[PDB]
Amino acid sequence: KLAVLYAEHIATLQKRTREIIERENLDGVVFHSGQAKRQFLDDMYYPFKVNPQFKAWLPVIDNPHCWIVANGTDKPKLIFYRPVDFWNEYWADYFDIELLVKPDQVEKLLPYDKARFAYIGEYLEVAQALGFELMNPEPVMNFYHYHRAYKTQYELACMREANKIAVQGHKAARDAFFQGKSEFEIQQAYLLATQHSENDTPFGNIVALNENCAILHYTHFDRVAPATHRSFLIDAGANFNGYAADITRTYDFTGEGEFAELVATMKQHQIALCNQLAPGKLYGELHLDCHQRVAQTLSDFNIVNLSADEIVAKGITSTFFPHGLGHHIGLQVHDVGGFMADEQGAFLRCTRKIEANQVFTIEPGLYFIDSLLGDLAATDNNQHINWDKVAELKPFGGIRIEDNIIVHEDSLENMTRELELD
Amino acid sequence: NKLAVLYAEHIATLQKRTREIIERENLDGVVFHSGQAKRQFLDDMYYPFKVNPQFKAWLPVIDNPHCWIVANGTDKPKLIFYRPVDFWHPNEYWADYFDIELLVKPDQVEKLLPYDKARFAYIGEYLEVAQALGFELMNPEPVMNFYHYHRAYKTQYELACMREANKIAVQGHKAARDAFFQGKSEFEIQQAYLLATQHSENDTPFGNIVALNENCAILHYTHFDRVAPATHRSFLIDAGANFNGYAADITRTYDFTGEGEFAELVATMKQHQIALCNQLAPGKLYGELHLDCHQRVAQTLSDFNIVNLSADEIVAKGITSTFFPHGLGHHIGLQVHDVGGFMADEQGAHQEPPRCTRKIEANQVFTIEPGLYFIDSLLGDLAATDNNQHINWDKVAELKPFGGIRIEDNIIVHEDSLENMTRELELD
Ligand SMILES: CC(C)NP(=O)(O)NC(C)C
Ligand SMILES: CC(C)NP(=O)(O)NC(C)C
Ligand SMILES: [Ba+2]
Ligand SMILES: [Ba+2]
Ligand SMILES: [Ba+2]
Ligand SMILES: [Mn+2]
Ligand SMILES: [Mn+2]
Ligand SMILES: [Mn+2]
Ligand SMILES: [Mn+2]
Ligand SMILES: [Mn+2]
Ligand SMILES: [Mn+2]
Ligand SMILES: [Mn+2]
Repeated sequence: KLAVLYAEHIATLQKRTREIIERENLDGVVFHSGQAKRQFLDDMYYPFKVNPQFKAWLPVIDNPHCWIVANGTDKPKLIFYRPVDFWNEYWADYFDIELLVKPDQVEKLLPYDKARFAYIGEYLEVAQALGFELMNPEPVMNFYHYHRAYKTQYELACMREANKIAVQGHKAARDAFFQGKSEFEIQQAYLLATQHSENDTPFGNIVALNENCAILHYTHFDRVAPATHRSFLIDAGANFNGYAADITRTYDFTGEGEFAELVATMKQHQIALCNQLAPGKLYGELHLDCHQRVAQTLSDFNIVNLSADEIVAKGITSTFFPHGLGHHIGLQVHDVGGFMADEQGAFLRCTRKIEANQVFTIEPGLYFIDSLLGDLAATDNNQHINWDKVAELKPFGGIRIEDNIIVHEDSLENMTRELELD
Repeated sequence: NKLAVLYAEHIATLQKRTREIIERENLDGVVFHSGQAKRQFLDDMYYPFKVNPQFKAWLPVIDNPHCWIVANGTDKPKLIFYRPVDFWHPNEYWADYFDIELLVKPDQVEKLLPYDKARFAYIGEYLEVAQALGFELMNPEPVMNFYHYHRAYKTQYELACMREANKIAVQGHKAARDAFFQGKSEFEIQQAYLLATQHSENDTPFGNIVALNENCAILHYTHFDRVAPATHRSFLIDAGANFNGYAADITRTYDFTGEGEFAELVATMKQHQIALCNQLAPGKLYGELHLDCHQRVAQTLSDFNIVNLSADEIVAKGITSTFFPHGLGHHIGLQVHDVGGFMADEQGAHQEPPRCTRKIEANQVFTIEPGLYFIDSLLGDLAATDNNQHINWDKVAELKPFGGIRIEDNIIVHEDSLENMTRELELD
């Protein structure tokens, strides 16, 4: 039951609010869910995306014009938008709820003296019209983002659920790929098994076949299946109550050959890497180990004619693994706080020290990218590359294997692999 | 006939329109900004991109931010085409109608624009960006009004594009209707539709309305139930399709068993709808058809004995608006609810109502969407007035579980004939 954990979640957020509003001499904090954005010269709207700082309090992620007023001592106030034009859950009990019928009528529900209420939201003009003066003050943002990195038990439960949903999608997509479906059909299967509409996914799914696996930010879906099937890379997640999953699997169509061997080797490394998560360990250290294991893979597979250490030393591994090893995840897919050393807020996304109750992705990759390979060929590192072998693996695109892992004090919970996603 | 051939005449037409408006407004030229990607608050995700309708009026490029068209109508239009270069990430028929220049980063655009921007109209959303570039004429009304007025007269290219949008949507509607009769859920029916049209959700020109039972009475229903209802009674689906920036906008209503009072109601509305389609004609005000719809809705109410009055009495007492609360339809094209539908002249003067009021002409494209609904709120208001006595509330109660009815086609008006794109593609 989520309701039991949720009670503790509110209590934690109230505690956090109490601390920062005392420290920064405020009366309260006002969290603005957001608004509907209208398309230029049109009467159509973009899909609504809630303020992360709003939904941090409660699973209301599809409602604009909502407001939260909290001071950490009284019950948080919730202004809940609810129009009446002809066109009650467990969390409700924890707020004093006021219903709003028209957004411009919010002004009589907010504090008369807004001088010392920090407005937390996107809409600065609306805030100033209402009478707010302090908007998104850095000390306050920094403080919340720092503590967003420690997930309450409520949040962990939500994140286990989002993972479980995503893992059903990933399996359906995997099966669809082995049946030789198009990227577009694979995506439909993924949406169907997760019961997600496209604007429900926490990010735009990456569903790639063959050469497209090397396109790191690939977003399209081919409606036409490839003449031959070689490789498949799916990076997709899911939402539960505002919390995200973010999972990548890569597959060889045949299960035999050098690329299939490459994939399984990357998988052992990625599991090894996961298991190095531990309290009191700088995340950056794992990112260094990943370049080393990637160096060793390139050497072992005779993609590069050097020892693993020499590949690292000559700066060759960045050509094949050009992004960070991972990141915090939670309410945002690339979650906040991943750079902060303290509450004050003093390439690689996470450098912060690992601790209990933090949640991570571990996503080593190995790609054969056109422009990066062209750069290397121009350097003195030309002599060392096995160009014949790059040509061989090129048609398969690349590889990424990505899990979501919760760190505990004396254990790790790899959510994705504990769900038996191979 | 083929799109490539028709497009040549489309460009020539846009050039001619540009020449007249810049000459009249004393401009040097017009600049269409496709738009930009919008970042989510405190995040590094983006909203889905939506192109400036005035930009895609020129060419079928709808997924590309940071593009600019510089037109004056005499020289070939200059296209500034965004094409970034990084490891993370133009040869079709329309390309050689533009003087094209590639832009590898958005902040490098100042170079490619006119050095003196004083008499160039900026047509776009990003006012402050455009000001910083030096533009000072932001979306000038005389120019907006003028382009939006002529948007009502589709070129042959645009007509062909809209026939393809309609073709694709009709596929979706057939898959959806089949899915309905198999007792599927709203969410599974929407999936069938997206499959048949090969559209991602953000490709549809609007958010699909896929409603079962009482949900059919929620005009702006947007959710997709994951759970099939225990009893299937009714289905209403309002859904379109994009082709090259042009929209289709189709609605069908179905009864599950195809027998009974609600099923006969659908059949009756269908016949009214078809009769209203054939009322489109050059010279007629679209208002004249809107009033006929109300007459016909009043006639349905009278015949089915939902209201105990003659059709004419029902209209006089203003009762039909309880059951048909919206407009008969609207222009359609680049925008779903297309521009120019209220304008009486190029100066943007308002044709007064008795949405769309403008005098109908050849080459314009309309929706026709009569509907009849049983809406709690509106029936509640009806129960408060001195028209209480005239309503059969028992029959209303029996029909309420079916939600409502809408039937919507996209029709082209020709000088001598009408072209119902939707019924031509065999969607009954
Ligand atoms: C959310 C996902 C699609 N992006 P990522 O954080 O897994 N970055 C990858 C491209 C390395
Ligand atoms: C475009 C669609 C979603 N709505 P509509 O203009 O076809 N009809 C109205 C009455 C809902
Ligand atoms: Ba070997
Ligand atoms: Ba070997
Ligand atoms: Ba060593
Ligand atoms: Mn105080
Ligand atoms: Mn005070
Ligand atoms: Mn990912
Ligand atoms: Mn990730
Ligand atoms: Mn001609
Ligand atoms: Mn419609
Ligand atoms: Mn319509």
